Amino acid sequence: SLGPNGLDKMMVDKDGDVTVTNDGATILSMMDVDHQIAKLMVELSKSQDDEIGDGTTGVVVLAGALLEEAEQLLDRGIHPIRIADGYEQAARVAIEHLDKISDSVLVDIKDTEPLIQTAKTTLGSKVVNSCHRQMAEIAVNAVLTVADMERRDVDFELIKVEGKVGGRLEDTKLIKGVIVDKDFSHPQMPKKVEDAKIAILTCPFEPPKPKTKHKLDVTSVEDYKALQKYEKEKFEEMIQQIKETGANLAICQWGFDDEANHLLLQNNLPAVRWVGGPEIELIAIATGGRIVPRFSELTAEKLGFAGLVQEISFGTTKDKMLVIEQCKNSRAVTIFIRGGNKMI
Amino acid sequence: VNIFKAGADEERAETARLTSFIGAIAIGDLVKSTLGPKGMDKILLSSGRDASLMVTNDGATILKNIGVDNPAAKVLVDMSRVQDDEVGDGTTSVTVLAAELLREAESLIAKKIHPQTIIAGWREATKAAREALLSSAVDHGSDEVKFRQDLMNIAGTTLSSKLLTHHKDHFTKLAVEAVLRLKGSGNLEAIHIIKKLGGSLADSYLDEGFLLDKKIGVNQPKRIENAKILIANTGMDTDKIKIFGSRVRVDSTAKVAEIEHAEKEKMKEKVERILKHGINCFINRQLIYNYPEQLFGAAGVMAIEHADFAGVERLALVTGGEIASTFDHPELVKLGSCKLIEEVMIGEDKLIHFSGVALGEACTIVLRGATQQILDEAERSLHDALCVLAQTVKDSRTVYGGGCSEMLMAHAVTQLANRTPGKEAVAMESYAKALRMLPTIIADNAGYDSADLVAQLRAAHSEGNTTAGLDMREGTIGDMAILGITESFQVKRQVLLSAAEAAEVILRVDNIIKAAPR
Amino acid sequence: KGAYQDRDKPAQIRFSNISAAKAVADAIRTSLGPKGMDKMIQDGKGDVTITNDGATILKQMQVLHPAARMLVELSKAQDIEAGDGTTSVVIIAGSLLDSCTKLLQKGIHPTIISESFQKALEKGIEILTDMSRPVELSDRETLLNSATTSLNSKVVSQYSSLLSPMSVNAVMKVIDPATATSVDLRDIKIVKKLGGTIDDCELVEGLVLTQKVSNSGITRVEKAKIGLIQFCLSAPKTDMDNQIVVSDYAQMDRVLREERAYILNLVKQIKKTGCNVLLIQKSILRDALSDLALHFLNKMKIMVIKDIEREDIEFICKTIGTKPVAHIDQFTADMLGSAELAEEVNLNGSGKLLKITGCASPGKTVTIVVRGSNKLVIEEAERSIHDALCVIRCLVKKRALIAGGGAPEIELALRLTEYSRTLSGMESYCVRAFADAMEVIPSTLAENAGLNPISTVTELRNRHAQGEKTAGINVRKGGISNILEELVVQPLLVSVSALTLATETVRSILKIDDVVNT
Amino acid sequence: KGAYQDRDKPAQIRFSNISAAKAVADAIRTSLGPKGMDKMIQDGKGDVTITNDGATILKQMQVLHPAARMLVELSKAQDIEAGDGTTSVVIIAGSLLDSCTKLLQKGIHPTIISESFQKALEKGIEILTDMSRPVELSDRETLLNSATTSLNSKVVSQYSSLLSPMSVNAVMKVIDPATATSVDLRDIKIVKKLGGTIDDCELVEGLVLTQKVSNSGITRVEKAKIGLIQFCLSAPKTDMDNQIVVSDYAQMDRVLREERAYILNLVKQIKKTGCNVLLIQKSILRDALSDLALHFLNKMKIMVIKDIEREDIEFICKTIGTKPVAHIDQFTADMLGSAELAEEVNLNGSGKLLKITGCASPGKTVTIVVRGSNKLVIEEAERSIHDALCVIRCLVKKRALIAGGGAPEIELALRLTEYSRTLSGMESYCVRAFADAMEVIPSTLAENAGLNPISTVTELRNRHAQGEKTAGINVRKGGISNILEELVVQPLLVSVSALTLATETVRSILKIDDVVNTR
Ligand SMILES: Nc1ncnc2c1ncn2[C@@H]1O[C@H](COP(=O)(O)OP(=O)(O)O)[C@@H](O)[C@H]1O
Ligand SMILES: Nc1ncnc2c1ncn2[C@@H]1O[C@H](COP(=O)(O)OP(=O)(O)O)[C@@H](O)[C@H]1O
Ligand SMILES: Nc1ncnc2c1ncn2[C@@H]1O[C@H](COP(=O)(O)OP(=O)(O)O)[C@@H](O)[C@H]1O
Ligand SMILES: [Mg+2]
Ligand SMILES: [Mg+2]
Ligand SMILES: [Mg+2]
Ligand SMILES: [Mg+2]
Repeated sequence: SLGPNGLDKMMVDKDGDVTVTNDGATILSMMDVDHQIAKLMVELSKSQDDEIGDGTTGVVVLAGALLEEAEQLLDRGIHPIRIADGYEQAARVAIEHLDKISDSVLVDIKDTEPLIQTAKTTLGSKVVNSCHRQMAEIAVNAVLTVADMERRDVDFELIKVEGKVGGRLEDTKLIKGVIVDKDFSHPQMPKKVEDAKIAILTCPFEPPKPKTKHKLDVTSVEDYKALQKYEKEKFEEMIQQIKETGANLAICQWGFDDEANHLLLQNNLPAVRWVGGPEIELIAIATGGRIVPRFSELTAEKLGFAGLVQEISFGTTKDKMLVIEQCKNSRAVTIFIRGGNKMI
Repeated sequence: VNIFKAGADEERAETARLTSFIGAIAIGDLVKSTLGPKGMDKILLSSGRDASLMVTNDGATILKNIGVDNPAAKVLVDMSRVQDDEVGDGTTSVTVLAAELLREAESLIAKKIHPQTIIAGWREATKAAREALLSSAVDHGSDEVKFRQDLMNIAGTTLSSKLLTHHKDHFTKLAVEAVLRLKGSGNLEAIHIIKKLGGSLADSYLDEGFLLDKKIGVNQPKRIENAKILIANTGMDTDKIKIFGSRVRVDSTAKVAEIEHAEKEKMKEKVERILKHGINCFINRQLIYNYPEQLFGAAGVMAIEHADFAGVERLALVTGGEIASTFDHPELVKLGSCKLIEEVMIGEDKLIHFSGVALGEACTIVLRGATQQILDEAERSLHDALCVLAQTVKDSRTVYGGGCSEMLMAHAVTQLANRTPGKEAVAMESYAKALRMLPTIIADNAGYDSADLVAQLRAAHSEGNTTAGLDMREGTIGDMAILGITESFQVKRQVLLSAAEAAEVILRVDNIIKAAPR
Repeated sequence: KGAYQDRDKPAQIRFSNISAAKAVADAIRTSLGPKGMDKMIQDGKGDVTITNDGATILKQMQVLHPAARMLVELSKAQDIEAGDGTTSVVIIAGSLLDSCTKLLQKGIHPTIISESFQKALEKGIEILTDMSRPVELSDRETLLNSATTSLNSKVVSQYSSLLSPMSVNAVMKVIDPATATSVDLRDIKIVKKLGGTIDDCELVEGLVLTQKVSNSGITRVEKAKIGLIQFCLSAPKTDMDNQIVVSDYAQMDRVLREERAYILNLVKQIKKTGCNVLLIQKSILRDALSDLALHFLNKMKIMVIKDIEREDIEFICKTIGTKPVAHIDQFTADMLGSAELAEEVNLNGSGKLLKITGCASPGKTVTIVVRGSNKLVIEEAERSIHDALCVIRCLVKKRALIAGGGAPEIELALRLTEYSRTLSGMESYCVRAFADAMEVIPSTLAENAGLNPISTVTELRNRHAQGEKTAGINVRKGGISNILEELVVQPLLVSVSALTLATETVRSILKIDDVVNT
Repeated sequence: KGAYQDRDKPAQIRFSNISAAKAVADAIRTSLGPKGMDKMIQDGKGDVTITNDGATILKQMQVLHPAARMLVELSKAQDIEAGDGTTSVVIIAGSLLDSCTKLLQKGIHPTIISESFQKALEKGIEILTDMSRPVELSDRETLLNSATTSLNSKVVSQYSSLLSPMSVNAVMKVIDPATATSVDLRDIKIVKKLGGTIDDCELVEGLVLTQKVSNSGITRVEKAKIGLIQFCLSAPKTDMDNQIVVSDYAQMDRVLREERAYILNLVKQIKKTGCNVLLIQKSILRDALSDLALHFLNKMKIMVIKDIEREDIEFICKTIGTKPVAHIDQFTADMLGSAELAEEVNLNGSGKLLKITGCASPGKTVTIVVRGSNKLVIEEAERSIHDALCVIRCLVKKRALIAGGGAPEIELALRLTEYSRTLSGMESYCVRAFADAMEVIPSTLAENAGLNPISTVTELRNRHAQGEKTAGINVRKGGISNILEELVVQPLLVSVSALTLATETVRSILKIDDVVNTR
C-alpha cells in the first residue's frame, strides 16, 4: 500500500458495510484479529496515527522488517535483548542523522507554496489525487485560518469536514463560514438574506417553566383568562424582544412551536431551529456573536455578522442545507466534500 | 498460521479482483437487459414477509432492492443510488458502463499491465472525453419555442425506455407541462402523483388545479364559488394552554363547570378570530375537533382536517396563502384565491378539487392503470422524467442521445490514444471499447446487427458527421439533429464521471478482508 | 443469418408467466355464466366463504406466482372500475396470453405482439361502440333487465324477482337521474343480520342502527325529534388536569348536590327543546352517559341511543337531516332532526334492530337489510346486491347498453378476424390470435351449461356472420337465440373496461423478461 | 516498467515450501555433532525408538508438507549414497532455502537463483576436492580415526574403543584392499539379541544361527562336517497326487516296513559320507524332519538343525563353504563344508545361539553380534555400527579425506564468498547467499556444544582467512583449534555428496509454483 503506486484495501465489517481505504491505521482498525502480536501492531498503527496522522503504514512495515531481521539474527544464537539494544542504538543514530539532514519551510499566510507542496505529497497515494491540487490548497488554507499561531496550536474542533453524496470531487471546497444540515423553518420565509445580524440563541421559543417541579393552581374563570393572556403576551413579548435588537436572523438550539413560527414569519425575521450544540458553538465562533441563554439579555452587541445565509437543495432529493458565508473574520471554517459514492 | 477469527477471511491476491470483477459483471449483466427503447423490465419478488412484488425497469430500484453479497456489487449499487439522487436518470447507463470498464480492466490485467497504468490511462481518457462532450454540447434557453421543443425531446427520450412508451405521445408533453408549472423552482414535491386503479393508462391527466385527498366536515358546505382560502397550522383540538403545571384545584363542582365553560368560550373566541379574516375556506394541518367543526359549520365556512405538511405546503404554493398559526393581526400577510372547491369523484373515492387556482406553482397528476404494479412503474418512471425535465430547466445545455454523444466522446478517446505512447494507449483503447459497448447493448436489446451498426457509427463519427446515431424504430444509422433524440448534458456528464470514478476506486484493490459476521 | 440470442432465460420466464396465467384462468373458468357454480375458500384460520365473484375468489386464494398476483390485481381493478365482469376479464387475459404463447413459439418479438394487441383493442372498442344501443334513465324495464342479468349468475338468482327491483330502487332513490354523471355507493349502507330467509330482505328509506336502547322502558316513539350529541352527559371535567379538594364535612354534600344539579340542568336544557329521542356519540376518556343522567332522561320520558361511531355521524346527518351539537348552548329545536317514527324491533330472537322511518326532512340515502339462514348465504347475498348496484353505477356512468350471453365477444371475434385478414405482415397473425382468443367466453358459457362447445361456437359464428347481431347462447332454450328478446343485457362500460384492462395488463406481462428474488 | 506478475499464488507457494523446509531443518538441528542429543519417536502404534540417525528420525516422524517429504527422501538418498551426513544434508538444504527466501524478497527470478546455486555448487565441488588429501588403505590409523569420528555423535561413543576396531575389521575382512572400488554390505550380517551390555558385542569370522538344534544330546562338535540339505527327510511323496491303497492285513506291516527302510536308507546314505552336523533347509509342504528321521540321526550321534530360510543359503555357503544338495545321489564328501568347531552357546539365560567357528575355507564374510539392556539401545547400536560401516565404505569407494568439525563448510563459505565478490551482477547476491547459507553447520556445532555461536563462527572465519586451514570446533578443548591433531576426519565423498544432493534438491524444489490436491 505505501507509495503513490500503492493499492487500496476493501474491508467489510460484521454488518455488511464496505470501506475502500488506504490509511494503515483504519485498515488495521477494521482488521479483527485474535493473535496478540497482531493486536499490538494494530495498536502501533493507531498510536502513530493519533500522534501524527501520517506514515501509518510506514511504521508497521518498518516494525515488521525489524522483527524479520531480528529473527534472522537470533537464529545465530544471539540474545533478543542484545538485538533490542542494537535496535535502540541504531535508532538513536538514525534520529541524530535525520536531525542533521533536514531544512526548514516558512509557515505564513503570505506565501503558501511549501505548505501546499507538503500537503500534495501527503495527498499522494490516496484516490483524491485525481484532483491532487485544489484539495491540498483547501487543506492548507483551512489549517492556516483555524490555527492560533501565537500558541502554535491547531484545534481540530474548529474544522468541520462534512460529506454529501452527488456532484464531483471537484466540488470539495473550503467554506469560510459554517454549513449545517438544517433549513429555515416555515418554508414561506425567504430562502436567503443578505448581510444579516444574527441572534445566536439557546432557550426555546416556548413559555418558560422552572426546572423544579411546580403546580400553578387555577381556581376561577378570571385566573383562566389571566393564564390565556399570559401565554399570548409571552409569545408577543418574546418576538418583539427578538425584533428590537435589530437582528435579521435568529438561531435557536432547542426548537419551538407553530405560534412562534408564524410570529417569526410575520415580522420578516427568518430563523432556524433544532441546531445542535457544537453547531451553535461553530456558528458563534464564525459569525462573531455571543451565545445568549435568555431573551431578557439579548442586546444589540451580542449579535453576530453573516455575509450571506443560503438554503441549498442538493439535487432531486429534498435534503435542504443551510450555509453561512462571508463572516467578518471567521476563525472556524468548514470543509465540504462531494462525490459519486459514499466510500469515495 | 491463521490469525484473524472464526468467520473472518482474507483474499490478498488475484482472488480479490476475481471476486470484484465477477460481482461487477453480474451487476452489469443483470442491469443490461433494461436499456434503450426496446428494453424489457423485470419482476422483483421478496422471499421474506409480505412477499412484495414490483415490476420495474430502471436499474436503481432493481439494484437497491436485491441483497448484494460481493462488496463490488455494493459499490455499484451505491453508485447507482447516488446517481439517481443527483439527477434521476442514467442509473442503468452508469452501472452498465462501469461493468464494461471493469470487464476491459480484467482483460487488460490478463495482459500483465499494472492497475495504476490502467488508472492513469483512464484518467487521461475521461478528461479528453469530458472535454469533447462539453465541446459538443448545444445550448438553448434564450429561445422560447426552440427550448420548449428541446424539453419535449428530452421528455420523450427519457420516457421512451419505460412502460409509458405505449402512450409516450400523450405523456411526454404532460410531464413537460408539469415542470412548466414549477416556474423555475427546483421543488419536485410541488408535484403530487395520485394513483388510483381502474381504466387504461391513457386516462392519466395533469389536473388544471389541485386535488386533495381529505374530507369536508359534517355541517360545512361542499361547494364554493370565489373561494377565499385561509391556510392554517393551529391546534383546534383540546388546545392545552401549554403552561405545564396548570391544573384546577377547587372546592366545588360549580368551579369546574365554570372552567370548562371558559375553555369552550376561549375556543369560540379563537374561531371568531379566525372568521374575522373574512374567509369562506379553512385548511388546517392537524385535527379539528367537534366544537370548532360545529362553529365552522354554523358560520358558513369550509374546513379541512388533517392536511399534512406536504398538503398545506402544496396548497400554499397553488393558492398563494400563508401558513397561519396566530390570528392576532388579520391585516398582515393575506389569503389565497380560487374559483371552485367542488368535490369530484374518481373511481369510487371523492377528492376536493381546487379549480381556478390563483397560482400554478403546484399541481397534481392522476395516474390510473389496470394493475398496482403498472401504477408503481408509471409513478417511478414519471418521477424520473420529471427529475430530468427539472434538471434541464435548471441547466439547459443538452447533448444528443442514441449513442451519438457516447460515440463522439469514444472517438475523442481513440484520437487521444493514437497520439500517446506506452501501455497507456491500450488502456485508453479499452476505455473507448467499453464506452462504445453501450450502443452495442442498446442495439442488442433491440435485436439488430449490433456489430454492423456500431461499425457504421464509428465510420460516420471518424469522417466528421458528429450527429449520427441509432434510429431504432427502423434500426439504421440516422441523424439525431433531424430525428430529435436529445438528452440532458448534466445527465450524461454525471454518468461518465461517476462510472469512471467507481471503476477507478474498485480497480485499485488488492486485498479484501472480511470480518466475522454478527 | 440473424441474431443468435444466446440467452434463453427470458423465453423460459415468458412461458412460465403464460402458463401460470392460463392455469389461473382455467381455475375459475367453471365459475362463469348462470350455469357456473361458485367456489368454496377456507383460509388458514377456520373461516370459510362461498364465493362466486372472481375478485373475492382470487383475493382469498393466496396465490404465489407473479402472473397470478398481477391477474388478481387486474380483477380487483376491474371490480373497482365497473363492479361486474371481474371473472370475464381474468378469463380473457389468461386466454389471450395462452394464445400468444404460440406466437412466441412462432418466432415473433414480444413488442410486435404487444403493439398488434393494442391495435386489436383499438379496433375492438370501436366494434363494441357500434354494436351498442343508447340507454336512457327512467326506463325501469331495461334497468330491471340489467339487474336481473347481473344477479343471474349468483345464488340469489331465484330471489332476483324480489331483490332486483329494490336493488335498482336503492340507486334511483339516492341520485338525481337528470344530471348525475356518477353515483356513490358509500351512502348505500348494506346492513346484514343473521336469521330468517332471503325473502325477508328489506329496503328502508330511513336509518338503521345496530345499537341498543339504554333505558329499557321506552321502545317506540311517534313523531320523533332526534338530536345528535357530541359532548358528554356526565360530571364536568376540564381538558387539563382536574382536581377537587374537600376539607370540611359539608363539602361532600355540596359536591354531590352540585353534580346532581349540573346533570339535571343539562338534561333539562335537552328536554325543553322538545327532543324526545337522544343519540349520544361514542365517547372515550369521558363517560358519555352517567347512571344518574340516564335516570333523569328516563324520568322525562325520552329514548336514549348511546355508543354511536364517529364515522357514522355523516351518514346519520345525511339520512335524518339533523345537525350535531358539541355545546349545550347550541342545542335548539331549530336544528333538531325530525322523523315520523322511531322503533326498536326484535328480530324473532335473532337480534335487536333500531329503525328511524318517515323522516320529514328529505333523505338522499337508503338502507338495505339482508336476511339469511346461515352466514355464508348472507355474505354472498350482500356481494350479489353490491354487484347489481355496481352494474347500475356503470349504467349511470356512461349511457351505453349492449347484449350479453356471448354475443358481444363473438361478434368482436368475427369483426376482428375480418380486420386481421386485411393486415398482411407479422401483425396479421397477432391480430388473428387476439380475435380468436376472445371466443373463450362463448365456449366457456357453452361448456359450463352442458352444451356442446364446438357446435355452439360454430353456430354462433355462423349466425353473427350473416349479420344477425345480438344473437347468443340461451340456457332456457338450451341453444342459440336472439338475446334481446330474452331480456339479457349489460352496460357497455363493463365490456369495454374488461377488454381494455386485460389488454393493458397483458402488454405489461409481455414486457417482462426476468424474475429475481430480492 | 516490467511485467506485473499479477498472480501472487506462486510466490505464496514458494514461501510456504521454504518455511516448511526450514521448520523441518531446525526441528532436527538440535541433533547434530558430538553434543547433539537423539530424539524419541513413538508412532501411532505401541512402538518407541530412540534414534539419532537423521534418516530414521525423518522416516519415523511422518511429515505432511510436500517439501518435508522431499527432504526426507533427500535424507534417505544421502543414506543410500553415503550413509553418514544424512542430517547435515537436510540441514544444509533447509538453511539455504531459508537464505533464498530473502533473495525472493529482493525481486530475483527463481530460475536465476537456481542457476547461480548450480554455479556455486560447481565451484564448491572444486574447493572441497582441492581441500582434501589422498588416502591409502591398509592404514589402520586413518581408518580408525574416521570410524571414531562417525561413531562419536552416536550413543555408542563411550564404546568407540571396542566398536571402531571391530567396525574396521569387518570391512577389511570382506574385501581385498588391492582392487575393491566398492564393498557389498549384505555379507556383514548383523544379529541382535536382548541381554548383556553394549560392551559384549563380538565379531565372528564363522556363522551365527538363531535356530535351535533338533536333538538335545549333542551341542558341541569338534572338527565338524557341515552339509546343507534342500530335500525332505520324510516319507516319500511324488509331486503328482499320491495315494497308497491297502487290501490285505500284511499290506499295513509291509507299508510301515518300507517307510522305515526308506528313511533309514536315506539317513545311512547321509551318514556314510562322514557328515558330522546337518543343516536342513526350511521346507513348507513337506516336513523336512520326521520323528523317525530325527530318531535315526540322533542314534547315529549327529547334530541336526532345521528351519533354515531359503534366503540364507547363499550366506551359509559363502561363509562355511558348503554346497546345496537337492538329491541324495549328489550328496558326497566332495561338496561338504568343514569347520573346526560347532557350538550351541547360551547367553547367560537370555537366549541361545549357534556358532560355527574355524571354517577351513574362510570366505569373504563376517558376522557381528550385539548385546544390550533394552531393545532401544540395541537398535541404536546397530544403526551406529551400520553408519560406521557406511563411512568405511565411502572411504573405500573414492580415496579422499577431509577435516571435520565445521572446517570444510566454513572454508567453502569463505572461498565461495570471495568467489562471489568476483561475479558482480544479479547473481552476485545469490552466490553470496549460498556462501553465507552454509555457515549454519559450524554455528550449530558451536551452539550444541555450549559455546557462543557468533564468536565461534567469527573466530573460525578469521582463522581460515589467515591460511590456518583444517581448523574447527573442539568440544574436548572447549574452543577452536586444528582438527587433524584432534583426530577428527571424514571421507570427501560424505561432504561432496551431501552438498551435491542438497543443491540438486533445492534446485528442484525452487521450480515448484503450484500445488493441486488429487483425489
Ligand atoms: N428513443 C430512443 N432512441 C435512441 N436511443 C435512445 C432512445 N431512448 C433512450 N435511448 C438511449 O438509451 C440510453 C439509456 O436509456 P434509458 O433506458 O432511458 O436510461 P434510464 O433507464 O436510465 O432512463 C440513453 O443513453 C439514450 O441515449
Ligand atoms: N340469463 C343468461 N343467459 C345467458 N348468458 C348470461 C345470462 N346471465 C349472464 N350471462 C352471461 O354470463 C357472463 C358472466 O356474468 P356474471 O357471471 O354474472 O358476472 P361476471 O361477468 O363477473 O362473471 C356474462 O358475460 C353474461 O353475458
Ligand atoms: N569429535 C568431534 N568434534 C567436532 N566435530 C565433530 C566431531 N565428531 C563429529 N563432528 C561433526 O559433526 C558433524 C555431523 O556428524 P554426525 O552427527 O555424526 O552425522 P550426521 O550429520 O549424519 O548426523 C560432522 O560434519 C562432523 O564434522
Ligand atoms: Mg501518507
Ligand atoms: Mg431514461
Ligand atoms: Mg355479472
Ligand atoms: Mg555422521
